[PDB]
Amino acid sequence: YELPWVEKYRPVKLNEIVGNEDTVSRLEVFAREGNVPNIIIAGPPGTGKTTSILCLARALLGPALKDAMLELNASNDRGIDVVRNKIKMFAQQKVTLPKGRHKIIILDEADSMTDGAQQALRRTMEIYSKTTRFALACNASDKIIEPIQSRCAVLRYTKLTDAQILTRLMNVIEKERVPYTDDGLEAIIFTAQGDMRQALNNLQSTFSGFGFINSENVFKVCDEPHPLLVKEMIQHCVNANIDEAYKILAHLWHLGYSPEDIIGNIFRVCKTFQMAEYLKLEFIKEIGYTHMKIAEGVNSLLQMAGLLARLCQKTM
Amino acid sequence: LWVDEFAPRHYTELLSDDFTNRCLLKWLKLPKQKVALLCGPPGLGKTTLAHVIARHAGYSVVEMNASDDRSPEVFRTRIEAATQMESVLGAGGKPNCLVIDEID
Amino acid sequence: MFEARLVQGSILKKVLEALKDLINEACWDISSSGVNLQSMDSSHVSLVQLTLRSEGFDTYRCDRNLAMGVNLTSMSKILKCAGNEDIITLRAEDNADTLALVFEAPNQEKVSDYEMKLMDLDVEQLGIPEQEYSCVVKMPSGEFARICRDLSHIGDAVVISCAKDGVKFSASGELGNGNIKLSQTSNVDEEEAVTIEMNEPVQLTFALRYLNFFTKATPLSSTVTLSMSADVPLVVEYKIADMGHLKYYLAPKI
Amino acid sequence: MFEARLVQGSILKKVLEALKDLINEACWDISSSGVNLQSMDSSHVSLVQLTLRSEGFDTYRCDRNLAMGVNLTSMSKILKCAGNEDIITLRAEDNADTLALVFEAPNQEKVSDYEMKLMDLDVEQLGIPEQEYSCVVKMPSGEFARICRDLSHIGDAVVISCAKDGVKFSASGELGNGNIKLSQTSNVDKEEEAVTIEMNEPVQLTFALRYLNFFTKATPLSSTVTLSMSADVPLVVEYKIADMGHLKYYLAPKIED
Amino acid sequence: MSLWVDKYRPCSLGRLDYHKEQAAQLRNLVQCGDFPHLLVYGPSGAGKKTRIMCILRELYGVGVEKLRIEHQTITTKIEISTIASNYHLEVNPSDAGNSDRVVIQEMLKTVAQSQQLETNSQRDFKVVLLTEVDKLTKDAQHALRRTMEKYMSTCRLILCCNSTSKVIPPIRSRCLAVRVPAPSIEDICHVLSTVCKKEGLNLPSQLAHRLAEKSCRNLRKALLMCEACRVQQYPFTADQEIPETDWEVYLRETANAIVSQQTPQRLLEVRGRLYELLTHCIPPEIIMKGLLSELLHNCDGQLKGEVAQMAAYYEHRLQLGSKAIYHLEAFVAKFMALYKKFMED
Amino acid sequence: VPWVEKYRPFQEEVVAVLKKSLLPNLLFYGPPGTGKTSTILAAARELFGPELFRLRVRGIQVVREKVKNFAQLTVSGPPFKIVILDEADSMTSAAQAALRRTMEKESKTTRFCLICNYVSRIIEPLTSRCSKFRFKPLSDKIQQQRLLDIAKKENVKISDEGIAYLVKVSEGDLRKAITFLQSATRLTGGKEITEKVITDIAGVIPAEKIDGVFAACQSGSFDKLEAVVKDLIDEGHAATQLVNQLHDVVVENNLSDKQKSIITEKLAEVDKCLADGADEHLQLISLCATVMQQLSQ
Amino acid sequence: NLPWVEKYRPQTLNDLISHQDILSTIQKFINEDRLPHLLLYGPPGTGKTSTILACAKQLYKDKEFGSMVLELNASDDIDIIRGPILSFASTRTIFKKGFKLVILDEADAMTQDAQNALRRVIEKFTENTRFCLICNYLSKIIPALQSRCTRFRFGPLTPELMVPRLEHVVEEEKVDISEDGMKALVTLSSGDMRRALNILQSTNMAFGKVTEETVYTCTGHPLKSDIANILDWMLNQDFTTAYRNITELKTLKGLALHDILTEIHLFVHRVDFPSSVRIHLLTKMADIEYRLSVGTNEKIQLSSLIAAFQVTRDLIVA
Ligand SMILES: Nc1ncnc2c1ncn2[C@@H]1O[C@H](COP(=O)(O)OP(=O)(O)OP(=O)(O)O)[C@@H](O)[C@H]1O
Ligand SMILES: Nc1ncnc2c1ncn2[C@@H]1O[C@H](COP(=O)(O)OP(=O)(O)OP(=O)(O)O)[C@@H](O)[C@H]1O
Ligand SMILES: Nc1ncnc2c1ncn2[C@@H]1O[C@H](COP(=O)(O)OP(=O)(O)OP(=O)(O)O)[C@@H](O)[C@H]1O
Ligand SMILES: Nc1ncnc2c1ncn2[C@@H]1O[C@H](COP(=O)(O)OP(=O)(O)O)[C@@H](O)[C@H]1O
Repeated sequence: YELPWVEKYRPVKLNEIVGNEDTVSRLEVFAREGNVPNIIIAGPPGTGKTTSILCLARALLGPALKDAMLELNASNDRGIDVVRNKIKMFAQQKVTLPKGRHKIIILDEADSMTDGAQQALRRTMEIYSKTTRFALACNASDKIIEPIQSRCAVLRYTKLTDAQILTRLMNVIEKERVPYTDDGLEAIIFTAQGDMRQALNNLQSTFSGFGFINSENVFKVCDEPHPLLVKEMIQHCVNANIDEAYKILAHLWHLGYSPEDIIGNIFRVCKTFQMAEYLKLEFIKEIGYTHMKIAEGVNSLLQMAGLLARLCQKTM
Repeated sequence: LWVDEFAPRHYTELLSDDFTNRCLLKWLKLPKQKVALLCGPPGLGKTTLAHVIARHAGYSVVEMNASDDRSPEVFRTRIEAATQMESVLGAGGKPNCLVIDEID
Repeated sequence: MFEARLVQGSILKKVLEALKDLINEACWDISSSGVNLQSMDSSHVSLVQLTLRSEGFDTYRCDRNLAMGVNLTSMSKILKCAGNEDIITLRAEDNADTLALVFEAPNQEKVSDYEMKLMDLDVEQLGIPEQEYSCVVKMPSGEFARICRDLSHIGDAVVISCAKDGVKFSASGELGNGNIKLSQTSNVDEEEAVTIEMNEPVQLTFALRYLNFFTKATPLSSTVTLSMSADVPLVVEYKIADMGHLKYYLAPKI
Repeated sequence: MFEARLVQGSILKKVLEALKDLINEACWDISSSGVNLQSMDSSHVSLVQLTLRSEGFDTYRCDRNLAMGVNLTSMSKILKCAGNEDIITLRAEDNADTLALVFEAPNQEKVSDYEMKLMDLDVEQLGIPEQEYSCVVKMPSGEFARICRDLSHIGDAVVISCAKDGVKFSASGELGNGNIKLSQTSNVDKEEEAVTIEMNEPVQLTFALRYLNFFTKATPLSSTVTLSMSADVPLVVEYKIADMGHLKYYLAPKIED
Repeated sequence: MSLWVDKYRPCSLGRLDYHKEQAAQLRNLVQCGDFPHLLVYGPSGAGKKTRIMCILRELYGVGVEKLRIEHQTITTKIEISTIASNYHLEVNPSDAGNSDRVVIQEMLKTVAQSQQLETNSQRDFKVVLLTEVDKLTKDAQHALRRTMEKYMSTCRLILCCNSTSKVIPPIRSRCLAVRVPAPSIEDICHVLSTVCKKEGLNLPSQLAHRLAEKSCRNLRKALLMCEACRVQQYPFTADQEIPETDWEVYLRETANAIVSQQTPQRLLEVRGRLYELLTHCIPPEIIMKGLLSELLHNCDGQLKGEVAQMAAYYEHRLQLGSKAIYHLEAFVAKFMALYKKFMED
Repeated sequence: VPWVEKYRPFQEEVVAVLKKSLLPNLLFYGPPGTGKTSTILAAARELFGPELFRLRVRGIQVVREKVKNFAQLTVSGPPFKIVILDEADSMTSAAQAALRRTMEKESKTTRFCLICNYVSRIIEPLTSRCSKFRFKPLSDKIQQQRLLDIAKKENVKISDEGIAYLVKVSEGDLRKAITFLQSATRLTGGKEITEKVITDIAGVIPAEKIDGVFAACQSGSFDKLEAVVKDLIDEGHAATQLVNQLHDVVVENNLSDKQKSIITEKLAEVDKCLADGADEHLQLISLCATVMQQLSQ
Repeated sequence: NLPWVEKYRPQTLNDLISHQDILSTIQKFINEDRLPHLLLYGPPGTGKTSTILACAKQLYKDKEFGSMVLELNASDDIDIIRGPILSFASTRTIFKKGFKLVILDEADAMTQDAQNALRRVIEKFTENTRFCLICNYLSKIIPALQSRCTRFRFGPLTPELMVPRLEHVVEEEKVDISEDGMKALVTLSSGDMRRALNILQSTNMAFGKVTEETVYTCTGHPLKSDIANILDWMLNQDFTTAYRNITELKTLKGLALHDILTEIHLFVHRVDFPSSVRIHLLTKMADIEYRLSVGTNEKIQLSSLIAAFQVTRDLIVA
């Protein structure tokens, strides 16, 4: 048994996080200076939020991490009776730390916490600021109520760009001696959708299945409506060619892809397609309306054909 | 820290041009209003005005939160003690000032 | 480093049961002279005064004075793990993040070691003065608890009036009113004999919830002491065998 | 028509109380040799094996192999009507539509007859083996129950470490830390309060205290409890009925952090 | 006790000034047994609540007018006020927000369980008058139909709404549809004249017709404007300056501002006016209706069809969405684009 | 007592196929008075016997709990007891999915005979997991005969053409014509039932109003459209009813196929907008504007 | 008796069809001890649950299966993750070594918070427990959860491989099936074995025999002939006569405008319309289906479908 590459190459220092440079440098500044304030960590999944918070806490606390840090996940109980009984009791606890160190409470995935739990969190954070600090983490920052963001230095994480994912993929490939081709790298990056965890998982899955990393193997392992088929269908919609676009769509339907998957890939490809920007925005709005219909439950081949027709008539 | 180091020690450490701390001591002496309340922007010393007025006029202070369990029943006794008993101390320090926080 | 041995740890269990409901959180003044505890709530309504002289312990050592922030609920939950006959030993340090308290069965092949986490809490307390109390009623603790419970079935406040004949307890409320008169014996039969000494009569009104909290020290001693005056808060005192004393002070209602 | 007579009716009530919390419904594999029960926990972590030998019953007769399933909560509620001194008789007709429970007063003229509607369970059997364990601890059941209850205040998991001198139960949690060292009893004329340990190797394992608290519900059945455990095998908590059979609990150890 | 709009509300079905045929049918319905569940609907100011009170008056006793306030709490907790009597309960469960299901269930449960206390001398049920049923949610309406069919024998429901479009078909099936049309112009003139006579006044027919037309066949508006123009000038004149609400005037001036100039500056000014209308708590659909009604007065015949179709389209999108200003503002922008192109060409 | 249950009594072949099971889940749909519940209850009495009874059915949590307590229970000893769940058509999509889950994990020992008004079923129980059986409604003549018999034994004074109109406004089912007859005889005191009272009970718009709407649309002046739609809204007529009657008129007269097509597209989208909660007045004004554009060609 | 879906539910791994790539990959993972967390997704009734159950049954014997494979369904009840799943994943085995297995059927039905909690649980105990998530929509699984597992897409079952299983069913059971009946059964199945077997149940039970007319009448699906007639009336007959014909056919056969519209959409691409006509028809039919989904009157929506075709009549002819 070997650790998965998502955990095998998990960063253990803030220096080896390829995420947002400004926030990473800010976290390193907090680790060096010492007097870190309460911080909120929002961003897309798989960008390094939890890794950054745990690395920061580890660097700050050293050996005192085991008894000075309280890490709570989505799998833990974090109700109103925890922010008031567990969080408060840990905050009141006496830990001897160096001069600029504090007890770090990591409410990881705090967006899952209710409004009442965070209201209980509010001045439990405020009072014990002399002795303990709170490091939140979430995907959506609007899920954290106003006072917590008011009393926290809201750090923002953003999707890893294509180049960052490519550099980390090169590092992992070199350290694992994995055969590859540039087309396979582009396929892995496309299927990653800006998540380093997803990129690593896809690369490891393709290595496990087929060893070699090329686009064919990547899309065999990471099965989704092929970006080339979806791209040429979008191109047919730009040329107002309903028949060819429906040929592609019906081929995708016969392959068994759900309309949700098809429309997701349609949006992904159309987002970075070669169009006049006004026409691209028109296509995005039409795809959004069709996706709203699909999510509402009206998910049939006729809906996708109607989307294709509306895209075709957007160009007249 | 720095902020609590320079908390208002006496009535003379309050800042001028302030209509809050200059107009509540009129009502707080012993014209028949019962309860108090807060409004306006935060950070204006609404938490420290009561404490420093109690310090200057010779009154004591109490504080409460939603950080502890505010069940409806315990919400009674957490305030009754603050309200209807005197002080087990010298007769000078008997008066008390009460605060309820984070109701919204 | 501080270390203290207690043969009768049931005393400590009873003390913590008496304290954990009146005060949830406390500071535990450890000194070479013994062990002291004094806490007043933020409401400043009631003060408890727990004293444990070092001469009452089996063994005692306190190199330097140290104050421990103790969660009384946590300490009570830990002391639940000790039997009434377990020899209880305390142990700490000056920089102690944790308090080491050891429960030993009387050579009954069972030894319990507990490391209790301490608070970051170091509030200083003032020394309550000593007043010539108008009336000092020494009555059985069980009788005091029974009276407090009965009158708490009636109203939230108790009116207590003391005279040379005896002390009178009464309560009133939206349900009704009730009276209990407790006059004194002629030194008859001794922990069950009510004894009163009084300078001038005094009447005071006290909340019954705090008296009910105070009565939880009933297992500590078979007798209780009530001392009161015109404007001096009632002091309820329990003698901890020969260990020390646990005094409750309660201010009168307006 | 299966029928079993039981003068000591308190045993069945104690068994159902010991089973109602860990197991929600169980299949009573009632046969001629006796009554046998096996059931996984709903979370597939703990396993319980109940054996009631027919020789232990006062009058036992089972024509064929009966595998009726019962609601342990409903059976416990019905048995709550039976006094500790009542004689309990279980009856099942040739078609196990209903299990009939008859409670008879010890010396009075009161007779209680109860019928409980059963249910269908598609439960498969389990291959628990006979194994000798690297460490076996025999201690009073009350002491084990008290230790589990005490350590449930400290933390949710208990570390059972065994040595020649004694068995050590260590728990760590939010309010602090705690370990109970239980040295082997030296010499007591009664084994009912004796802590006897026979190991072949020191063993350290971690067990969820929720399941141990569930197990300790069987303490009224047996004064002494036997804890059998070796490296990388489940803890086996065994309660001996009064020669009638046994009640064995199997708990999977926690994964070490 | 003084307002003309309330001083002359008829007490019984026999003294209704219009829809007399329906009043006779309603008295026939209450006269027989097994009084059903009623779904009274019609535009505001048609008389639905008046007819419901009269129905109660021949159903229960005169003590139905002895109305007393009540308050109750619900378990979700949300406190809701009600209006009840010795025989009926009147509640608007809509104001409880999305917790209208639990409040409607609790209210009908409680009234049905409380009617059993020897309260059968007059009728064998308690009427639970629901007001603004159309404002309920779908789940609330399903709970309502369930409770209706479950306690039919002990409590009766009367549902009052302005439009049955938002009432689910299952509720319409269990109830008896009592359509109360808005009074005609002639009926409004007649009731206004009768009110003036009973007030010791004299009302010219021209002023009565003007009030009826300005009220848009809302009778409470007609009575309010009649009394207002009376206190403005005791001797009525056929060309009297009849007043009207300032939100209607503001809507008309907003439409005039939309017409007068078609530029983004005027768009932002109109958006400010739309805030003014919205925050004063007038419904967005009322804003759209009045805006279209005044905009059509300032449109050529070749433009009115497109303007009306845009108004309907954007009110539909407003119903779908959550921010009324977005769709009101988009409608105003589209109308100015159309009007600017038309007047330009 | 309502005349619905007072008189509640073709599809015995489904009872035969149900008895020939020595069994799938069932889906009975049709107009409400078509005896689906009676059919399943008769099949129950025939398949188990009088001494064995079944389960007949708050949300979905209590439904799942009840079905669990009922199906996970030993039978007398035939193998498969059923659960009914009448009025399934009103169940929400989440409730229907939870019910589909409840049908599984219990399919080993129980069956479900869902009773519904047709297309409201989500794709999971409707397709697979159910055996559909449609209950056709009684034909018009038989329905008129039954209404005549009800009117006779209830001394209701209604004419034969009144009965025909009652069936017309409640086309496709009893239990709506019967309720309308009962409400009409209650409103009129039984003395006389005319066309107007049935029209008002059924919520139907008078044909004179529809003719006036078409006349205003043909007039070509938007002021007349505004007046007629304002009057129709003031009268309190539901916009959905106006859409239905307008569609019935348009689809059958001698308008051009293009005019019919445009008006029917508009009617369909107006119906969708009204289903979404759009304003009746604005929808009707827009619909009449389209109709006027088509007629004034 | 017991339904054939349960009766003919596969037990051995060789029963599964058309998933030889997925089966071979999963079995290779089993053999080489590299079994990852699995996410099986696809249309209903394509054998994902049967596949994972067969793999688990070859992994663990019958007596070890009940203590090493925890099977739960997300539709049954966040408490699942923190209770049974957390307890099972955090503990070791009873009477075996190696990893345990959690099969979470209908994983798409979890809330996003529950899926985050499940992600944390899967991350913590990945060495001792492997999770198999079974869902219909991969899009319902949050990207954080589906980045912990390898995804296998179970596609629809092709007729050329679906037919033999139904042939085994019709050989073992006393069913008389025609060639057109088999073709119609496959077509109405559309890659769903559960649907195919349920249709076979209903048809062979109500009518006794399985044939195109019988299966179509039992399922209520419109015939190809009926859809052709509807299209012919819409494209040729005038609006009133087309409306009358379609209404009579629909009320006679109990057809749903949903199914009529679904089949007419297919015919629109079958028959050779001009491009603009096809765009107009697709837009109008998608609008009609969306308006149907909300609870409108089917009379008016049917008239709108007829209208959509009547508009294109003259445009096509010219
Ligand atoms: N900047 C990065 N550089 C390298 N690896 C990264 C980076 N960001 C994410 N990863 C990969 O993703 C894994 C987890 O990322 P992250 O810190 O977001 O944890 P998480 O628990 O999955 O977060 P969350 O559930 O809050 O979205 C890391 O162990 C690593 O493999
Ligand atoms: N009039 C004043 N004179 C002196 N110091 C003041 C005065 N008003 C406020 N301060 C100081 O300003 C600081 C911030 O005030 P504080 O945090 O108490 O705000 P607040 O208005 O009470 O808060 P909130 O409205 O959010 O409850 C404190 O250090 C307080 O002593
Ligand atoms: N390859 C196959 N071979 C035989 N039967 C199959 C196959 N695939 C599916 N089935 C049938 O499907 C039915 C159950 O489907 P199953 O649960 O195995 O698949 P699924 O695609 O995971 O379903 P769902 O996701 O809807 O629960 C049974 O009747 C079984 O016989
Ligand atoms: N016959 C009548 N005579 C005078 N006013 C009437 C008559 N019928 C109805 N009204 C008026 O109708 C108004 C009530 O109608 P409606 O809007 O349906 O209910 P609400 O009472 O809730 O406003 C009352 O102001 C009342 O004056």
